[PDB]
Amino acid sequence: MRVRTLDDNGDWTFGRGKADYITSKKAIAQTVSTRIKSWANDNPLAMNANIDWKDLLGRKGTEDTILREIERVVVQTDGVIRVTELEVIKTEKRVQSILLSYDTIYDDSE
Amino acid sequence: VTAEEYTDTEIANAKTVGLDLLTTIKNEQALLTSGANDFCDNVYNLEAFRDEIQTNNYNLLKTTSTKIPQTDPGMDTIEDDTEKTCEKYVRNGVFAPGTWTRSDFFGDRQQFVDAIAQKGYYVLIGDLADQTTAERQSRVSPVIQIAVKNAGAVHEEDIIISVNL
Amino acid sequence: MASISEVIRVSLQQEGRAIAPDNMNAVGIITGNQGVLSTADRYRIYRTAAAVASDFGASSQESAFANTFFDTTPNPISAGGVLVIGYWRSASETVAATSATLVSEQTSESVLIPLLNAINDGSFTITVDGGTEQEVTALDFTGVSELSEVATILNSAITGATVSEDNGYFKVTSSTTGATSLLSYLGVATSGTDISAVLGMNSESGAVLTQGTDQVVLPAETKLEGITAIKSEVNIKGAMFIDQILDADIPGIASFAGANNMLVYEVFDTGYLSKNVSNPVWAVKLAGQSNFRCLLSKSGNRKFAATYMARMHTVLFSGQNTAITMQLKELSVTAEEYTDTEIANAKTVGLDLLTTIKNEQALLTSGANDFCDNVYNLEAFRDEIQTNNYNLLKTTSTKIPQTDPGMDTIEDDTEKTCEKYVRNGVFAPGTWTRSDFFGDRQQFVDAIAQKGYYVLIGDLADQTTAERQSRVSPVIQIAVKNAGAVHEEDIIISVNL
Amino acid sequence: MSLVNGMVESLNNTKSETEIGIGGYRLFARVRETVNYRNIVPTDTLEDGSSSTDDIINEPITVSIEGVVSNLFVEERQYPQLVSRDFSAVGEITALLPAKSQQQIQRISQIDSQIRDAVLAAERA
Amino acid sequence: SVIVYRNNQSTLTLNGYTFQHLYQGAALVLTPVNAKTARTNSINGGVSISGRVDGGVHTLAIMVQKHSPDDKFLNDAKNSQEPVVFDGSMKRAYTESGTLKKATTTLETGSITTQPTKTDNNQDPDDSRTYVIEFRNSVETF
Amino acid sequence: SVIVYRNNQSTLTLNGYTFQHLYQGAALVLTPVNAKTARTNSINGGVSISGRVDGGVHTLAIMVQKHSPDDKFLNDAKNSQEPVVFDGSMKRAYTESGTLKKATTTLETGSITTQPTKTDNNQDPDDSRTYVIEFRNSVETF
Amino acid sequence: SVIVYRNNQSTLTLNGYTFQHLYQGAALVLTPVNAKTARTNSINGGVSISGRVDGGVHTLAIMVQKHSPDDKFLNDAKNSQEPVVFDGSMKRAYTESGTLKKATTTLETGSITTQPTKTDNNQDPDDSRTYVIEFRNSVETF
Repeated sequence: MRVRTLDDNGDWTFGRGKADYITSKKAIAQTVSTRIKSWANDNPLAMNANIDWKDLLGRKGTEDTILREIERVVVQTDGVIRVTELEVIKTEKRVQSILLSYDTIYDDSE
Repeated sequence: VTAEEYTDTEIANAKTVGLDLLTTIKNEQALLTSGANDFCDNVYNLEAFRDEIQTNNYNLLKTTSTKIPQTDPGMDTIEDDTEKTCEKYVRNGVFAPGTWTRSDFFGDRQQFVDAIAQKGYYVLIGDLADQTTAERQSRVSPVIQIAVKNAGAVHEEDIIISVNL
Repeated sequence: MASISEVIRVSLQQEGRAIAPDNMNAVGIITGNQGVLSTADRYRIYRTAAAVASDFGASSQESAFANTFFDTTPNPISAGGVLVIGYWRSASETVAATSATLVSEQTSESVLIPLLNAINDGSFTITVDGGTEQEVTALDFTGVSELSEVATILNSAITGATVSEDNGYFKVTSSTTGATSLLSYLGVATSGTDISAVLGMNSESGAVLTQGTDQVVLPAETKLEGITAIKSEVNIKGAMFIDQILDADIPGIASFAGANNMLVYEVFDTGYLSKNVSNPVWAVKLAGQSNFRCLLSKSGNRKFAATYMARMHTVLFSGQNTAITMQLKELSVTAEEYTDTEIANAKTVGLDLLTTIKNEQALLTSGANDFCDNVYNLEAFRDEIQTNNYNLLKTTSTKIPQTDPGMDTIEDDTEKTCEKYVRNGVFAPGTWTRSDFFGDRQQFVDAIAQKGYYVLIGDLADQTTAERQSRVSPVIQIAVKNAGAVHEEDIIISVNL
Repeated sequence: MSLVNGMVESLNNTKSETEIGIGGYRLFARVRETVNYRNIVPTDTLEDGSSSTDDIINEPITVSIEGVVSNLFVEERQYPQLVSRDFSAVGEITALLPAKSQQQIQRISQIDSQIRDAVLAAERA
Repeated sequence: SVIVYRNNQSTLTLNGYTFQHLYQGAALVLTPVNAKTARTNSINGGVSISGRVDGGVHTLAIMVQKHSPDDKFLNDAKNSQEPVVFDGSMKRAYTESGTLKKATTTLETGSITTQPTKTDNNQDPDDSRTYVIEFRNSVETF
Repeated sequence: SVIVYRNNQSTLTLNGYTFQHLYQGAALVLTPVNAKTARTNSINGGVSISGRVDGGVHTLAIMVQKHSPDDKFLNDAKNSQEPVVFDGSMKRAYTESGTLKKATTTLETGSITTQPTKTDNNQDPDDSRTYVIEFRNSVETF
Repeated sequence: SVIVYRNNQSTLTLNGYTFQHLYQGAALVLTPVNAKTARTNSINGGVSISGRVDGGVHTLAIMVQKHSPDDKFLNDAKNSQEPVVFDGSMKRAYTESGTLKKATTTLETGSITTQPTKTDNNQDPDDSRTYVIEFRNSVETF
């Protein structure tokens, strides 16, 4: 799978066609990285685009469902196999940071 | 109300000062609240808790035809009522069990920390024989010390992808 | 532009998890090249090839060894382990003159800032190069949101030195190098609310104040026994040298391997496939230095050790039967070609071989010296009983009284560890074959034959009163029997002609 | 058919020590465990009295496993399940394929990197 | 340890009404009705440990005096048109090694299950009423 | 409390005929036969509390003298061609803290269930008859 | 033989916490719950002997003092959100024919099954708590 690369801050890239495209194992990385970031009832063309944030960060007691939905999004991605993810800090102020690790379809060629 | 448009520097300053924002994401409201001053959640909930223990103690001193005698069974009555209120406000989502992080307590620290860690609240009432006779004929109940731990709500998410290059 | 990012951010992991060599699989590679690990930076810890490269460059042989290390498919970091690069002074390290430093207390940034923002006025007393005492009487810390900002404020305040913040530490370095003492630990000033004590720079506080060393200092050229300096800093449990250990120094390090409860892997070339006394590897075998593992590489390919190390220290000693042997396991180096006579000699001397069968690696390991399995596993067992006894003496709020119930506590904990390491595949029940024991021989042999381990603790009344007020527990004697693993198979067909 | 085939392919499934569970999920407990070998023997009395045998049609074995799964299962004595090797290139036989120039080779490299992303999942499967 | 109680039977509170009248004898008997963790044994040898959802449900058996106001309270609860929910606590004050201490057993979501067996004897009267309430969750702490 | 009865066994009335002859011992035993409120536990953790429709049905066991007119009355009821319905009350007069008081237990819609086990002993006679009536609803109040 | 114990009840250790407070009486009762080897009889006459897979599962019943720290430990284990696994040993020191000796009974993979039946009595208090843990495998040796 190809996909246009995004630069550091994550804006789009035009020019260098066929070269601003991520090849693989990093295309999966980019595609998971910003599949997580796709609020659900945003896109009128995909209203279940990805997990529903306005209804999960605005309600108490969803950490388990945040994690289950992140695993859902990641696993249902073209190119990933497994996941290994949990929470690493405990809302250091009130923001919790979770650690997400997944095995792409690559690095399994032995 | 219609949200307003803010820069990133000013929204960060609002986060780190104590203000709250109703800011647009896309034609869609996003309320971001600060934790510089204590979260509106925490202040409002603590106010509700003080009000509710006040109401329950008042309702206990009101309900009974007798006078709620100044005997240890009476203090067990009052402490049980306070514990019922605390249990309600743990079932209410405000306080949840956890390891008591502060460095102060009421009685046996082991008793205190264990009660917080397993029930979420602790209610200790001093015995009668630990108050002056000036505070015994004033018909005032002993000091009732209750401790609670706020539930650990979440506001953002810093998902860290584990890089394997 | 209120971004989505301030309700969720998704970035890439940055620091290498910042873990420490706690488990058994904390393996090391000792370099001798003073590129980045000079003295007092004797080691660095890694969990990926790329980081070793970025500190070492894919060109330096050290990064090459890291590459052949992490390339082993079940490499140590897959079972709670780390790689660590050491440094022995190969030849005449020149330590550049430093400047005096002052590292402050570990400040969490969640408590330093709230305490600072109330402090209107500033107050410092610092001294640089032993000069006139400098007093700082105005530091409007009110407008500060992160330690970088107080760092900048201190930088502007302390003349003659630069102030930096780094991982919650406050470092303060004088500009001049060589006899540049920062006499002060930020002492109390004559006026203004004191920032010194709250920062952690304070003399009573736990602030390191390494004075500016003298001008350029020459450490001499050490010996490979300088590994001790690594071992006395990292708790390495398996090491190699990039440069080959001289023959005359093999016994020493060999003894070292035993005396520090670690393993040392060293490779030798074809010229050592004899069994004379002069051959150092056989000298190790006769000396019983079972912890000094010897490996064989016809070409001299040193990396064979690292991968071998990277293949061994790879067992999570908590699941069932995770104790692995060595033979016939994939490594990260191309095998070599050996004759039958030389491979037999290697078997009967103690060396180990990664030999081709057909384009396919075959690791054959010796039993002349004790099998790497056995030595490594016994080291894990000593380490784990040490850890469990330590954790027992640490956990309890009381003092673990010197009464028989206390000894039953300690013996039960040791027995729990032994049971774990029998469930762990290392020790298995069997008929105790040796001719020595601790207590009732019937008790001892029965316990070995049925549980696999025996743990006897002598009673209190069997120790001198000199060993009673020394607060030392009685001698705890534990005996185990290695599980009976298999390496070859001599299938005999019963002939009926 | 043959009586010899019986023992031959009765041993054709040998249980490894690692004890795969329902496919590798051994983290439950097997309360009961049954297999059902069935056969269709045609009923009416067979015709000849000399050779009209070979009339026991075999059947698909079923295997029933009822167990329980808890939050905390402690497994007693079973060896780790190790990832099976990727023995795909065991006979991979190149070097008879044509000599083709660079960026004619590398064009093939890009095509390979391009559809490995779409096939390697099912290849692993 | 050295444990000295006071007020021999623990002080029981339900619905803000503390039992000031308990029979002599087994006044309060808090029996847990179901086993805490059920476990299962596998063929290979492992065991599956799993907490019962009934792990907390207790039956508090109360012996009140045959007509004392505690009996009136429990009997009024028994005679209610709809089952009344009890939510109280058993508090016992005691001293350990000379230090004053309290043990608290909160009882949550109970109702009268087994009604008292009313007997009026001549030769040897048994002026007791045993109400058995079945609280959904009872948690002791100290 | 301080409870002093009078007329040791409670006065039982059925069908306007008050039992003036009770055996010594367990003369009247009002056993509730079914549990008051049955409850069920959910997977998630909640509990469903529900009153039994049998919540009131009681069995009053009566020990009357072997041939005294109370035995004649109960035996005539037993020997009736159709089951006779009893609707009475157990009234007990007693004093609490020195104040005179009465406790009333009304028994509604009963019939003789378990007939008396008639024994005539030589070594130690047992001149009792135990009639067990099963009232549909028994309500105590005071 | 001639067997002289010391420390009458055996020293019990669980999770590195040794029970220093046991009730008087049946402090520790290690009951094996299932028969060791089940056997079957054939028509012809042979017998099929086969070890039960449940052959080792034991229930250790522990009588701790009503509020002593041993009761606090076991009660904390009981009140945990998830079942806690116990893995300990019963060690008893004794002398045989005058020779000092130790008997070790390791207990593996246990959890609290039957919760203690809490009773507070007036006439005769029973200040005991009986926690029954069910270890997967208990092996005695000496």
